[PDB]
Amino acid sequence: LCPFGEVFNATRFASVYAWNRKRISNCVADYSTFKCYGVSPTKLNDLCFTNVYADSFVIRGDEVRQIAPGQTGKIADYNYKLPDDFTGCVIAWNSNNLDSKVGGNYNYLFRLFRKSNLKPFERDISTEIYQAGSTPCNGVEGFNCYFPLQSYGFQPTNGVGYQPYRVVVLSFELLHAPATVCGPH
Amino acid sequence: STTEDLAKTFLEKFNYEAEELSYQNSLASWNYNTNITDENIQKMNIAGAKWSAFYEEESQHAKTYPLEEIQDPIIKRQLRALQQSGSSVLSADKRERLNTILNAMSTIYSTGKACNPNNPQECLLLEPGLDDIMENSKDYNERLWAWEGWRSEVGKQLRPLYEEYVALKNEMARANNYEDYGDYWRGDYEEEWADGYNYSRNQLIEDVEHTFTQIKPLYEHLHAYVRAKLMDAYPSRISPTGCLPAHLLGDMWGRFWTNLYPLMVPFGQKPNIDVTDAMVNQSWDARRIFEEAEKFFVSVGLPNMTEGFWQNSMLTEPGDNRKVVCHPTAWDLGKHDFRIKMCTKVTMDDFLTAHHEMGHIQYDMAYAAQPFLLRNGANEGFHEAVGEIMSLSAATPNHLKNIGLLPPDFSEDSETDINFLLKQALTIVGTLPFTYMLEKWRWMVFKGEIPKEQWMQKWWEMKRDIVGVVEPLPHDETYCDPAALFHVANDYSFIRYYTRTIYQFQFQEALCQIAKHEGPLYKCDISNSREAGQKLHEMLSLGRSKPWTFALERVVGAKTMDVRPLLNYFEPLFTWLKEQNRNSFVGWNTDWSPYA
Ligand SMILES: *[C@@H]1O[C@H](CO)[C@@H](O[C@@H]2O[C@H](CO)[C@@H](O)[C@H](O)[C@H]2NC(C)=O)[C@H](O)[C@H]1NC(C)=O
Ligand SMILES: *[C@@H]1O[C@H](CO[C@@H]2O[C@@H](C)[C@@H](O)[C@@H](O)[C@@H]2O)[C@@H](O)[C@H](O)[C@H]1NC(C)=O
Ligand SMILES: *[C@@H]1O[C@H](CO)[C@@H](O)[C@H](O)[C@H]1NC(C)=O
Ligand SMILES: *[C@@H]1O[C@H](CO)[C@@H](O)[C@H](O)[C@H]1NC(C)=O
Repeated sequence: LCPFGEVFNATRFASVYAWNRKRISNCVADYSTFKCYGVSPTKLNDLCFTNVYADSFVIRGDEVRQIAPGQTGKIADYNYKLPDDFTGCVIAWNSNNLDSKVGGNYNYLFRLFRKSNLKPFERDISTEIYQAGSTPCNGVEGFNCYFPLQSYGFQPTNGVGYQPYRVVVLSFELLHAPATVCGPH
Repeated sequence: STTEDLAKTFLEKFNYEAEELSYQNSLASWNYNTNITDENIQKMNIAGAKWSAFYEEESQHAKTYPLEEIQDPIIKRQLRALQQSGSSVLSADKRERLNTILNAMSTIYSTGKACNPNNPQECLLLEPGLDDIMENSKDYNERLWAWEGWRSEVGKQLRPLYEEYVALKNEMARANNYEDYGDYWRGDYEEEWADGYNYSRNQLIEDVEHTFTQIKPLYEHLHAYVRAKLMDAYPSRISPTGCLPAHLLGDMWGRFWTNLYPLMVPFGQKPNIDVTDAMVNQSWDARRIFEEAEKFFVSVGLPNMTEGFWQNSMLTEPGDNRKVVCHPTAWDLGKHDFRIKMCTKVTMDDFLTAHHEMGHIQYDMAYAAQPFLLRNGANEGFHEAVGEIMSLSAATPNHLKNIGLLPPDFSEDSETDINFLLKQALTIVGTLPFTYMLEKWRWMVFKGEIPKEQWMQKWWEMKRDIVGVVEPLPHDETYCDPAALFHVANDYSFIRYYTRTIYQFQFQEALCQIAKHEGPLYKCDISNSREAGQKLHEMLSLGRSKPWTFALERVVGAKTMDVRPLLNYFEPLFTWLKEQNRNSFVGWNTDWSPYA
């Protein structure tokens, strides 16, 4: 009953800086890396949760290491942070056949500069010119002033760490509200 | 907020754009070398011009973060490379004039031809035509027209050009605070680093010269031995205490004595080890060779080739419509995209080449995590040295046993070893005096030590004195013979060929120690010594991030160029030559001339 297909098998994923969130509510869920932190995946079909959040974006193979609690990097510092007490799973897979192309595909962006690090589960989609120096930009790139977003550039020939990876981050929520997501029991 | 902050973030953004534009250049260039079409030449030019435009533009921006103000030496080495400058500091007229000159020279070298004074319609390019004469002829007079003709036709053209080329390069070099063009070039070995990993531009002269005097004995006895045999080759043409006629030396310059071998083979009835026929009988194909080269590297603990390396490489001449460039090369296109292009044949020679070229790829993989500007060998000499170490161990009979190209009961024949070490010296030590003498001449010309009116005079004084080689015909200042060699006419430093040779045996001696090898230094096979590969990798992965002096120390234990390992490698031949020369002269006159 749960719409996991339209988040996993989605045709276009979002850019990590503008990462997507899908609330999963009131259904049954029937569940390359797959890394869980607060919970045993083998016991997932047995459990019950009030809500399940499914976060998705694309990322470099290099950077799949950063979607984990207590990590630092351009991706964890400036695009998608998980809290030190994260309770959920990070599913990642290689999407070279899908998200790269012979001329280069440049529709995937990540934020390269920011004046401070994101709080956990914060999202920032602002595109304000980043003033690295004392003298202010005036919307004008260059002279110690930078467009905050940076394009990826996935070609099929890149090495693995430069290739595109699709990520899904499942958070599991237990409130005193009635649980509404389960498997067999 | 500090200037190192600005530099770090400027470089952070440059790294992304640079990695991308440079990857497009690598890809377009690769597309050409594996599919020569006029369309592809266009895409190659268009992309390469975009990359160099981007780089010079960004090199000016990098200059707004003064090096003095940066502390972190990894940022500092990045900026030094980006803001390294030349030729832009000239006027726009002289900058344009310089490029007109470098371009004139480079194309009259690849298109000038020289005609046989007895068959006027036989006019031969260097590139297929004179080269075939200088590498395969045994006729004194045939070799002489070719040698002299190319230096009177193509050489004399370059003389006024080379003259003006020297003036402009020196103006450029002093405009960038160097002493002369040479001092500029020796900057490629400079290092600005604390606690004695520094290395001054003048030390390169000091070290090249000091290492060279240690070479002179081995070179003297190699020289005496070939002079003896060549006397037999060309009777009544060569003095027994004299120098060597330059046109008899095996290529167009005497850069490599290697084609002289079949005239001077020490033990004629022990034919050199050739595992070609073994390979053909075991039905090996090109894929098998490269798999085997991959196996060799895993055995010392290095990685497998990436999965992309196997999809994207071009390991054979495509044999369909396509036209390609067959010269073996090992590409680091960027973005962990590693490939080899090679027109592999099932031969023992191409077997070793695949090892040599896969060694380049191992170096490239090893430093791929360094910042973009630091992804190179520790200096200009390191990459080939590393490549050649691999070719050495894979040629040994021991390794050839363990992979079953040599029967298990095979026994090495010490006479066959002397044959192999001679052919090795004809190439390796033969070129060292040639190389040192060339760059010394070039370096002196740039310093102003040799006037224009003595250019060719001091050239041959140095050919006679240092190389033991004498010009067969008299050349006045109308000639420009040093430019009749590619690297001079195409404005490339030449000293790397000397330093990388000395580095190579420093690396091999250090690794065979670690591999607890038994006998003499040849016959060593670092195969299956993960300790040795790991010491290698600890330096390979440095890139240019540490000074090369530190990088050399990481493998061998000293921060210095050292030629004793090269001498050690050749010690067996060295003592054999000595005994071979009991009744030969050793050294040379410098007064004898074929024409005198
Ligand atoms: C290098 O690659 C080879 C194969 O390409 C690895 O050898 C194994 O080969 C068999 C069949 O040839 C495969 O089924 C295995 O999956 C391969 N892997 C392993 C780990 O055995 C070889 O191991 C690779 N070496 C390294 C260090 O990864
Ligand atoms: C390395 O440096 C030694 C010390 O010389 C002083 O420090 C260097 C960094 C220079 O700036 C110099 O002007 C100073 O007087 C030298 O004595 C030594 O020869 C150097 N070694 C090499 C290989 O260059
Ligand atoms: C869609 O998602 C499920 C997850 O279990 C998977 O088994 C399936 O193969 C995916 N793709 C398609 C094309 O159905
Ligand atoms: C080679 O070049 C032509 C045109 O330049 C192109 O059509 C072709 O696809 C290229 N590649 C191969 C593998 O032939």
